[PDB]
Amino acid sequence: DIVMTQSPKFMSTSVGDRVTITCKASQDVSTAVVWYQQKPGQSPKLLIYWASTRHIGVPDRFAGSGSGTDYTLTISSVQAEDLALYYCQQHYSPPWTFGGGTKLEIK
Amino acid sequence: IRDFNNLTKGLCTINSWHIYGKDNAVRIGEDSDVLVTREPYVSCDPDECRFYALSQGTTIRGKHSNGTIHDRSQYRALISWPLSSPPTVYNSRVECIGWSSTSCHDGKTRMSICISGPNNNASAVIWYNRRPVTEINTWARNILRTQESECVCHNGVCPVVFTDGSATGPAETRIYYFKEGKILKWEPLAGTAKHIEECSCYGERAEITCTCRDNWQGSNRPVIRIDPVAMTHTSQYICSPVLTDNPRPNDPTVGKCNDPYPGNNNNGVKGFSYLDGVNTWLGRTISIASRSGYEMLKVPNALTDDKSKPTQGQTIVLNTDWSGYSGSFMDYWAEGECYRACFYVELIRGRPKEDKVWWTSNSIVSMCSSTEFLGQWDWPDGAKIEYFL
Amino acid sequence: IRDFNNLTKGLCTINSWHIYGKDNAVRIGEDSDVLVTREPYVSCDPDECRFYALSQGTTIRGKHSNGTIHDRSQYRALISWPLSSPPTVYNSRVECIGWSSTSCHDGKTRMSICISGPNNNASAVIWYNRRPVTEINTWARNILRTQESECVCHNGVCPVVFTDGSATGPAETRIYYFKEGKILKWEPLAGTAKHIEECSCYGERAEITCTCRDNWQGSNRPVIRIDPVAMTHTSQYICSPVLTDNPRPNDPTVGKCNDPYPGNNNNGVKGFSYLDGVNTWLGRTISIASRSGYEMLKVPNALTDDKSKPTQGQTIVLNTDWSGYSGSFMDYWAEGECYRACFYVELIRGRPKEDKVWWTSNSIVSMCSSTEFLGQWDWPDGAKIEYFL
Amino acid sequence: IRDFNNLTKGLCTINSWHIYGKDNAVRIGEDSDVLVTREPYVSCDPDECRFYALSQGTTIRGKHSNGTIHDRSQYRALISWPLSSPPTVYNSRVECIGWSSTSCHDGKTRMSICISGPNNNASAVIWYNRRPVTEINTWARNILRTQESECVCHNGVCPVVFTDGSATGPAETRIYYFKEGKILKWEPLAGTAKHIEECSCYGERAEITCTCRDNWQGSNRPVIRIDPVAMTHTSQYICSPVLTDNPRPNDPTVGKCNDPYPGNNNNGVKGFSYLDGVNTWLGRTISIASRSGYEMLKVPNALTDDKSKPTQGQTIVLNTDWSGYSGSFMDYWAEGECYRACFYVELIRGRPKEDKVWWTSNSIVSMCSSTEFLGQWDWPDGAKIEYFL
Ligand SMILES: *[C@@H]1O[C@H](CO)[C@@H](O[C@@H]2O[C@H](CO)[C@@H](O[C@@H]3O[C@H](CO)[C@@H](O)[C@H](O[C@H]4O[C@H](CO)[C@@H](O)[C@H](O)[C@@H]4O[C@H]4O[C@H](CO)[C@@H](O)[C@H](O)[C@@H]4O[C@H]4O[C@H](CO)[C@@H](O)[C@H](O)[C@@H]4O)[C@@H]3O)[C@H](O)[C@H]2NC(C)=O)[C@H](O)[C@H]1NC(C)=O
Ligand SMILES: *[C@@H]1O[C@H](CO)[C@@H](O[C@@H]2O[C@H](CO)[C@@H](O[C@@H]3O[C@H](CO)[C@@H](O)[C@H](O[C@H]4O[C@H](CO)[C@@H](O)[C@H](O)[C@@H]4O[C@H]4O[C@H](CO)[C@@H](O)[C@H](O)[C@@H]4O[C@H]4O[C@H](CO)[C@@H](O)[C@H](O)[C@@H]4O)[C@@H]3O)[C@H](O)[C@H]2NC(C)=O)[C@H](O)[C@H]1NC(C)=O
Ligand SMILES: *[C@@H]1O[C@H](CO)[C@@H](O[C@@H]2O[C@H](CO)[C@@H](O[C@@H]3O[C@H](CO)[C@@H](O)[C@H](O[C@H]4O[C@H](CO)[C@@H](O)[C@H](O)[C@@H]4O[C@H]4O[C@H](CO)[C@@H](O)[C@H](O)[C@@H]4O[C@H]4O[C@H](CO)[C@@H](O)[C@H](O)[C@@H]4O)[C@@H]3O)[C@H](O)[C@H]2NC(C)=O)[C@H](O)[C@H]1NC(C)=O
Ligand SMILES: *[C@@H]1O[C@H](CO)[C@@H](O)[C@H](O)[C@H]1NC(C)=O
Ligand SMILES: *[C@@H]1O[C@H](CO)[C@@H](O)[C@H](O)[C@H]1NC(C)=O
Ligand SMILES: *[C@@H]1O[C@H](CO)[C@@H](O)[C@H](O)[C@H]1NC(C)=O
Ligand SMILES: *[C@@H]1O[C@H](CO)[C@@H](O)[C@H](O)[C@H]1NC(C)=O
Ligand SMILES: *[C@@H]1O[C@H](CO)[C@@H](O)[C@H](O)[C@H]1NC(C)=O
Ligand SMILES: *[C@@H]1O[C@H](CO)[C@@H](O)[C@H](O)[C@H]1NC(C)=O
Ligand SMILES: [Ca+2]
Ligand SMILES: [Ca+2]
Ligand SMILES: [Ca+2]
Repeated sequence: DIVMTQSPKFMSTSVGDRVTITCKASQDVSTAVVWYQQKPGQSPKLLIYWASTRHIGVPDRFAGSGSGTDYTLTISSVQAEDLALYYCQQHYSPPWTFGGGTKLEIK
Repeated sequence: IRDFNNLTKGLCTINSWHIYGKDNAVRIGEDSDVLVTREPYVSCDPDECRFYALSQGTTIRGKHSNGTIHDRSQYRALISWPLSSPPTVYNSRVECIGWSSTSCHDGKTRMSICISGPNNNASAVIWYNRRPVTEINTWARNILRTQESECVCHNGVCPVVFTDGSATGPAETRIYYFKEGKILKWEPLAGTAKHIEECSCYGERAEITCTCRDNWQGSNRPVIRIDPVAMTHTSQYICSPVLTDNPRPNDPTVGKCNDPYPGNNNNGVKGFSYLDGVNTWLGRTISIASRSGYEMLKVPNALTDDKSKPTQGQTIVLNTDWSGYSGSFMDYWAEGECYRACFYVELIRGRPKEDKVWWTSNSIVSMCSSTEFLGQWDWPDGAKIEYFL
Repeated sequence: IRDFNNLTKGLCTINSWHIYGKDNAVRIGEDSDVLVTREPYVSCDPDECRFYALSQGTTIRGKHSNGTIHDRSQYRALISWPLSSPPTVYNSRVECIGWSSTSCHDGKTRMSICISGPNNNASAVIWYNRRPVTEINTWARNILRTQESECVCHNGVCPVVFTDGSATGPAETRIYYFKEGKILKWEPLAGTAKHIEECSCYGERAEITCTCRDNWQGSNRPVIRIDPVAMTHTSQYICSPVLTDNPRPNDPTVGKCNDPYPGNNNNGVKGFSYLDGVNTWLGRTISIASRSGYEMLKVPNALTDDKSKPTQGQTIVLNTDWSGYSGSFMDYWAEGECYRACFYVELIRGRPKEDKVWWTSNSIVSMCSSTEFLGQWDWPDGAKIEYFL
Repeated sequence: IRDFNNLTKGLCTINSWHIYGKDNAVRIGEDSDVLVTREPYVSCDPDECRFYALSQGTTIRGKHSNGTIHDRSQYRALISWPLSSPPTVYNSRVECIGWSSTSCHDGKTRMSICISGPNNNASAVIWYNRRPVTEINTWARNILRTQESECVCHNGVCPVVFTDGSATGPAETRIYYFKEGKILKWEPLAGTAKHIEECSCYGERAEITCTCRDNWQGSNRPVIRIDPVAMTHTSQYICSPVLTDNPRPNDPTVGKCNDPYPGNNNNGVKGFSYLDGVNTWLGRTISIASRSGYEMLKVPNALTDDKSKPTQGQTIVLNTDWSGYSGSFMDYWAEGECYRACFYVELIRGRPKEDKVWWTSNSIVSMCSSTEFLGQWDWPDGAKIEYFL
């Protein structure tokens, strides 16, 4: 199916800077990428769909970009409370396939 | 009728919608010879209303339906078949060859325009009265496209909106004013609209209103209002926070009358609206990310008010079912004090969300206004992707 | 119209061609009931243009399509179906029974001629107004044949070219002048033309021009120009070095106006040309040895100049795709200052180059002139011989 | 036309026959939806000639075609479809329900008669102008039957021959004279004819001539000549030794004008003849024991001479191919000095000689006269009973 691939898997940035998570698909996914964020010990929250459209109330510092098979999620002014697992997910054809997550550690 | 049509009435009050036509194309085409189509619409002669759509040159069941996700090829043609029959190999009629069209009846006979060719050398030839009258070559060399719903005429003049150039940027939109298949005049897009795609139009009281698609930055829709008598136009966006393109950001509280509403970029769906003061209804997908479901909401003064919110509504396809392109048409030769607003929804089926099959195809639901407040039902395409396996 | 047609206009300027009609017969006939045909053409009534072809009495998919490489049998018939529908069992109309035809509308109704029989006792019966009026028995006992494209009429007189006798030699060609399905007069071929087969004709300004096939020694095509008013004709060959039969030798630098151009012997393909001074366009296969590809070249004064070379051109079917028979037709009852030149290409499919299947059949592409210079695309039959296995 | 037809002309000279229509029903019906029929015929309106036949309520390929050897059931109906189309489920039109029919156009509209019911309580209802006008119950309680080819009218009067009673004996034949679907008068068979079955009729110069079938002792055919103006008739047999029923004894040298020619007993086939002095042609199977082949022989004065032998002839179906029912029709509304004699042959296929399949069905060949002497071909149904296995 479309196989979503995330690497790196652990990332660190200090408070205030940018980090940019990379996610990649196995075939043209035609800008159908969703990004969830799963805060440690909580449920996933939908951050961005169609690669850039932020959902109701996810702050502008979170910005999605991407095209073809390459997508990337950026967070600016990393907050201490931004520590979490970030998953990308294709939403172009069933089954919906998620990337393996990337952990954000705050340096 | 044997005389040109003049848009002398205004809309009728829209207080709910009633079913006008239903295809059932894909459910019947599982055993009969139905053609794979896409980009449907409906258009009325003085004499009859007929369903219109772009065909793909194969039947759903034949092996050549593999690959019909593709938009334009040289086996697409604009066909016509009777209201609520499926588009059969045996009862369809080809109006022209091409992969983008518009067609309308001026009162005496009808204009049909098909566009064709490679993306860098496309042509439009305008058929008037089942004979080719005029042709127009490409002007910006990048997929010359047009309406995908009917054009509207007033005293022989039928404005037609074409776009040539990027879908991800500035493109070259022009309004052409044909009469008897000849070009009277044409002009560039003028107004605050940033990009134009697949306009859905209707006319009343000597003015033609088109609701279109901003594929480059809008989630609110551009409106073009054309004066067929002076042959001029203006463009703006629907002021309402009830955002109606798809995909879209979540509806705000204040909209944007002169600019694209920001959020989804480089995407869209064809859609329509009856914009008539308090009598305004808007159509939109129920889903924000996909072509599923379809509702009609009454949002009074949506065109001009940046705080317009719905006050009545109607569900046409449930969000658990697929929808697709929508557009407007009216029976201008219907008897009576006003015009009955009608619309159609394209119900897309197949690739890419239902990839278990290799075709993309669709069926039609159309509704028309009533002044009664009628009960609502929903209207699913209806086929089971599992019986085609 | 209710009055005889008179060819009172001249051609329009041909500055590129635009698609008029496309069948998609073989791609649709993989799942629907399309009839196996061959030798197509198009012809217009005052009222409608319809596709015309010789049928073989079986559908592509039925087991009886095995063997349709064969040209003439008693299950062939000349049928008619609406412009750009496939020739379906259910929407076709038989004009007569036979294996060679010509048909044309004189303005009041139409003439259709089918030829039939054993190769040594063939007959032609001329149908006027869907009733059999006159018949003609064979005169040289060896496959009486005729046009395979429409005849052209002027004030009720419709010249029709027939050949009876060898295809590998001298044969007996006669020009017949019918009116209301009766024989007014007939004459033997007169001119410098050595052999005549399958003429493609059009008329303008009271003169009928036929471009034909020299099956016995030509690679350049015989032209017959007929005067329907005095009922006389002359024949010559196209002077141009742009050789247009197929198969053909490689184009020379000086052609031959009064003789066959030497090289391929005992073979050919039906083909057409609009011969109008500087406004001259010629059609030909792109391949020299086979029916693949099809281009239209502007070769000014090709008829009279033995050094005429192309000055503009247009690719209609790529050389990587199959073409076949071509011929001319015009909508004489189209409104306007001049006549729009049109043509069709037969796209043959099946045996013998694609022998994996046991049928031979074909589909249609037709184009008509424009004065704009329009972008070109190519137009493949489109089916995959592998889905019929 | 809008006025009653009057048979004001005589026959044209018959000097050979030319093909008028060919079906190819069974070869096309191997892949398309053709209906199983039997007992075909052809009949002309002022407007069009159409093929007519008795249908069996199933398509050749569907499983319900098993058992259609059977003549009469309540799923048979008299249908109509355009000249030379196959009798398709989709282009056929039912004129009435029943298992024996006759139909004809009086000039203003048409009469169609279907007979139905159990063999001991059969009814005929006469449809005039697609509405049921009159009905007639059985009179001898044993399979009321009628023509199986068209009736002929003169000034509104259309004589129709019915037989009720044994097919192996004396039966009750009556000539009915309808006008506008009402019974003007009727009379019993009068003449020297011993039994009457399935008359084939034509009219010229105000007299209607029917050639029929003696199922009980004849091998020569009964002739009934009717005067539609005085509404009287006489019957006799064809005097000629060229015996034309089937099966038949070998042709003698002296025939029998007033009696059955003795030899085969209790069998026959429907057949026709144009009886016009020296201009007389007779049709017959080539085989003496079976429905195979079909030839037309010129036998001058066959009606009156008991030594008439053929002087010219024409082979229509080879003896190595199947034939079947034949009958006459003429286009009475064809323009010109005389009437063109036409006929059809039913080409039966299936059970019982080709029992490998379980259906019986048929196709049509029709020919019409010419004054030219045209070359002859033969005309096979054409299907291979082996592709249906
Ligand atoms: C017999 O039939 C009659 C006639 O049909 C039935 O009566 C009708 O029943 C309808 C359903 O109850 C009713 O429609 C509703 O009317 C209200 C007005 O009071 C209108 O606001 C409703 O529209 C909103 O809600 C629907 C779902 O209920 C949404 O799909 C729609 O988009 C509207 O909500 C969204 O947009 C609004 C404007 O921005 C927001 O305020 C709202 O938060 C919401 O936003 C989210 O969703 C969007 C996508 O869904 C998304 O883009 C956005 O970003 C947010 O996430 C609705 O139209 C009819 O008015 C009523 N008609 C009559 C004549 O009474 C009756 O039920 C039937 N009877 C029986 C017994 O079955
Ligand atoms: C947008 O669309 C427009 C409009 O279509 C495009 O512009 C057009 O582009 C055409 C292709 O470039 C162009 O056609 C050419 O015009 C020239 C005149 O300058 C003409 O000579 C060309 O014809 C020869 O070449 C073609 C292939 O290019 C051959 O197939 C053809 O047979 C001609 O060559 C043969 O015959 C000649 C005469 O004897 C010989 O001189 C020549 O050697 C050659 O002979 C061999 O080949 C024969 C078989 O192929 C064989 O029998 C013989 O024996 C030899 O072996 C060609 O028509 C249009 O004029 C041009 N039109 C316009 C309005 O500009 C444009 O490209 C598109 N734009 C984009 C961006 O895609
Ligand atoms: C180009 O086309 C033209 C036009 O078609 C061709 O010319 C035509 O060619 C026909 C065939 O040669 C020719 O027909 C014959 O005409 C003669 C008159 O001279 C006529 O007698 C012939 O009919 C008898 O023979 C045929 C077979 O040849 C039989 O099937 C038929 O029944 C006739 O014979 C039987 O009945 C006769 C009368 O009783 C008996 O005398 C005879 O013995 C025989 O009886 C037996 O057979 C019966 C069943 O078959 C059975 O019931 C009986 O008991 C006995 O057993 C035949 O019609 C055309 O006249 C001629 N026309 C023209 C205009 O010339 C030409 O060939 C073609 N050219 C080329 C180059 O191919
Ligand atoms: C149509 O409307 C124009 C003005 O919009 C008017 O001048 C013309 O006469 C009208 N014609 C008809 C037939 O209504
Ligand atoms: C069409 O469908 C087949 C399977 O039905 C698939 O394997 C193939 O790649 C598809 N595309 C084409 C051009 O055949
Ligand atoms: C047609 O043309 C002939 C001369 O070519 C002329 O005499 C005749 O009157 C014309 N008739 C019509 C109806 O144009
Ligand atoms: C028809 O096709 C078959 C295979 O489908 C072939 O073997 C046979 O010879 C062909 N010809 C005839 C008359 O069957
Ligand atoms: C038809 O014929 C009858 C006599 O047979 C005659 O009296 C009658 O007036 C004729 N009518 C027409 C319209 O020919
Ligand atoms: C019909 O055909 C089948 C075989 O196809 C045969 O065995 C059966 O007896 C026939 N009759 C009926 C009524 O089924
Ligand atoms: Ca948009
Ligand atoms: Ca040649
Ligand atoms: Ca008998």
